[PDB]
Amino acid sequence: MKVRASVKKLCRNCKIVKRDGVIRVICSAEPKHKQRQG
Amino acid sequence: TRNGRDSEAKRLGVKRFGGESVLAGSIIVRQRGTKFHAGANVGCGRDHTLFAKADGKVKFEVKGPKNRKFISIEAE
Amino acid sequence: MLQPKRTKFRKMHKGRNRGLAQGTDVSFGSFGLKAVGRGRLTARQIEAARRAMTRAVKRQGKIWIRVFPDKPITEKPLAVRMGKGKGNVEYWVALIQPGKVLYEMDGVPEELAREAFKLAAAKLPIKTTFVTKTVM
Amino acid sequence: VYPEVDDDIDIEINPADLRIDVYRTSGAGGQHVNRTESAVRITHIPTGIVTQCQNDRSQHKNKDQAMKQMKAKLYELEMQKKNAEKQAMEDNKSDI
Amino acid sequence: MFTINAEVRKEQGKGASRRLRAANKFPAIIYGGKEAPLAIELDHDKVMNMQAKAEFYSEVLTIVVDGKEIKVKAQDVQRHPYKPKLQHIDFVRA
RNA sequence: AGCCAGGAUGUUGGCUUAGAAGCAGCCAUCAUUUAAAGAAAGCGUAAUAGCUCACUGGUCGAGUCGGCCUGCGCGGAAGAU
RNA sequence: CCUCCUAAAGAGUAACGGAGGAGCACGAAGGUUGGCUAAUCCUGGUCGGACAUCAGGAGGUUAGUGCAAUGGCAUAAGCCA
RNA sequence: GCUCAACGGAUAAAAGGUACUCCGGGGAUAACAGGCUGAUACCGCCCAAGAGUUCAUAUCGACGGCGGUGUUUGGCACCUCGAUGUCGGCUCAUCACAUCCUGGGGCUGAAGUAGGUCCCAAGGGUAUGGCUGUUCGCCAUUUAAAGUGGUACGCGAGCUGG
Ligand SMILES: [Mg+2]
Ligand SMILES: [Mg+2]
Ligand SMILES: [Mg+2]
Ligand SMILES: [Mg+2]
Ligand SMILES: [Mg+2]
Ligand SMILES: [Mg+2]
Ligand SMILES: [Mg+2]
Ligand SMILES: [Mg+2]
Ligand SMILES: [Mg+2]
Ligand SMILES: [Mg+2]
Ligand SMILES: [Mg+2]
Ligand SMILES: [Mg+2]
Ligand SMILES: [Mg+2]
Ligand SMILES: [Mg+2]
Ligand SMILES: [Mg+2]
Ligand SMILES: [Mg+2]
Ligand SMILES: [Mg+2]
Ligand SMILES: [Mg+2]
Ligand SMILES: [Mg+2]
Ligand SMILES: [Mg+2]
Ligand SMILES: [Mg+2]
Ligand SMILES: [Mg+2]
Ligand SMILES: [Mg+2]
Ligand SMILES: [Mg+2]
Ligand SMILES: [Mg+2]
Ligand SMILES: [Mg+2]
Ligand SMILES: [Mg+2]
Ligand SMILES: [Mg+2]
Ligand SMILES: [Zn+2]
Repeated sequence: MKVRASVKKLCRNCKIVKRDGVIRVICSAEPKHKQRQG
Repeated sequence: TRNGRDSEAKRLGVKRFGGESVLAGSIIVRQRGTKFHAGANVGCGRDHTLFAKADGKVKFEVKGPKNRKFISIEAE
Repeated sequence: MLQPKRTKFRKMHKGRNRGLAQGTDVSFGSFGLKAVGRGRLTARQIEAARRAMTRAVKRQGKIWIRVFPDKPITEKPLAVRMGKGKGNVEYWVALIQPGKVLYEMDGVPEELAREAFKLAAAKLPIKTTFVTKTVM
Repeated sequence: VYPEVDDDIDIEINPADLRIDVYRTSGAGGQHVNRTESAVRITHIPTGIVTQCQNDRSQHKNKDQAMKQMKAKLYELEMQKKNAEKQAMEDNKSDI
Repeated sequence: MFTINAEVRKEQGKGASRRLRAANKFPAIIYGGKEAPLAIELDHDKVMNMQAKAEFYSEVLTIVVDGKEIKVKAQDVQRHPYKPKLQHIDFVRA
């Protein structure tokens, strides 16, 4: 979990989703890629 | 610092403006160069101070090939 | 790091930075990075931006730096009281008004140029925008 | 016969490799001195060298001086290491 | 080729111009030949799209104002400093 | 947008490298069988192999894509009785 | 004490604000009459060369002002008699 | 006839020390603490050149950019000069969380053990000595850990006075 101010799609498999009013990158392929805005 | 100095202000500039009726001898312009040139009935001082040589109204004008400001006095 | 070779005067008044810019259009290049924001780019900042963009463009196509840091900014040394003359010149700025084309670029594809400009932009303090060559 | 080696530039140490401590002075002497933390201890994290400075009233000035001292020490260390290696080499040469 | 619709400007000046700009219109002028200058307003959005094309500046345009087809060429365009916008256009009767 | 299929040939392009076979780079970036297939976008390998992708064929049967302009919001946002 | 800027287009206007000068000189460097027009560059020319002195052109005051800076100055306030 | 140049020129004619001091005043004006501020400091974040065999973003992150805190060095001189006692130690603490331990979790360049890093978490806990007036620090030996800060750099009408 990379908590950042800027969250970005790092690959094709990265998807940006909003969960309970928090922007999140979740990725099916790469576990490293998953992010959270904080 | 090497900077704190400046000279006393010399209170120059146009003293009597266009249309202003003056007595003879009245200073019209205090100036450094001949920023204004002495026209009709205006004398130029030693420090280029323009003064009326006759009673009447100040008349600024642009005259001549060099397009210079001439101050004349027109009699009333 | 850009700086005037010679100067008429070693220090300078603060001044104000109000108004719109004059170098508004893409003149030389094909694409430009136009400043949207008001502020002041230091020499350092400008250089950084240039470095960012050149690398991005991989030494292919020309870059112009339309801005120049011609204004010296003084800083008083630390732990020094408020009197005793003006501080020493530390760095040089270009004062930036909205509308300022900061950088210009040609000999590049458009997308790549855009990318380069974006890269540059993060180095600069002001909010900026990509612009293009306009006929008239 | 020895080759003309390129004289490498003495590299600037990073603030990441450095610990900067600030603290009160010894003996001091006054009210403002008891409060103020002017003294500077710079420490190199990879090597373990320390430089102290408390000559100046200004903390910044002290730090600058301390920084310089640290740099000098680093240079000296580099020189020493160079010398040691050199010494090994000749010792080996002497062996012949 | 390009047919633009215009209205004759009632009020001229700075404030008026600003108001026009606010209301998604923009001031323009037709001038040239023996005929007097004609100040017009133009709907901004429509004109911006037209001006995106390079053919806009090259070709003869037709400005229709008060049911009168005036054949013109774009002479100079003022743009907003930092926005994709038009402050003003000068037109020359061709 | 899913889904099913192909996703080749000269060829592993040479070089320089310990090896380099789309993927260490350096460089050229062609043509072929053509429905389409980059001297290759990512994963992968000692390197090959292998796994994806681009583009394309089939199914399916109505809107869809991503820029611009602006209005209002979200995160960015930690302190001591 | 003088000049400029700060100084907000009359005057004036502060700071341990930013820049520079003066504590004189000259019996001509003053008065007047008469006359004259600069810097720099190119080309040619004994010694003579980037640079003396002589021509001619371009040039147009970029020069000059007994000295700081500013304002002036061909009607020259500049240069000769 | 005056570098009366401290140039409206106090005399013709004049350096200093005072911690042995004294009086009159001033928070008009300094040292402490408070306040405003935040350059500096500390703590974040944005961009990503690169390092990381390969691979920017496991972990680092250059050139630059944007913040927060009030937290160091400062700036200011608003509070106090008809007194607001100063570092440290002791005795008592109390709050913050930017968490040192213990608890929960993500990613890992996470096999395991042990780590690294980030998120959540302030319930409780969080060393004895040697040296130095010390804070700090270095060292010795522990410890699950020996947190970082605020509190007039907490606390002298509670002690000490190095
Ligand atoms: Mg301007
Ligand atoms: Mg108005
Ligand atoms: Mg917000
Ligand atoms: Mg004035
Ligand atoms: Mg005024
Ligand atoms: Mg004469
Ligand atoms: Mg004369
Ligand atoms: Mg006096
Ligand atoms: Mg006096
Ligand atoms: Mg004493
Ligand atoms: Mg007393
Ligand atoms: Mg204080
Ligand atoms: Mg108080
Ligand atoms: Mg604040
Ligand atoms: Mg950095
Ligand atoms: Mg006060
Ligand atoms: Mg005051
Ligand atoms: Mg007091
Ligand atoms: Mg009292
Ligand atoms: Mg927390
Ligand atoms: Mg963990
Ligand atoms: Mg409970
Ligand atoms: Mg003992
Ligand atoms: Mg205390
Ligand atoms: Mg005490
Ligand atoms: Mg007592
Ligand atoms: Mg009390
Ligand atoms: Mg004692
Ligand atoms: Zn991903």
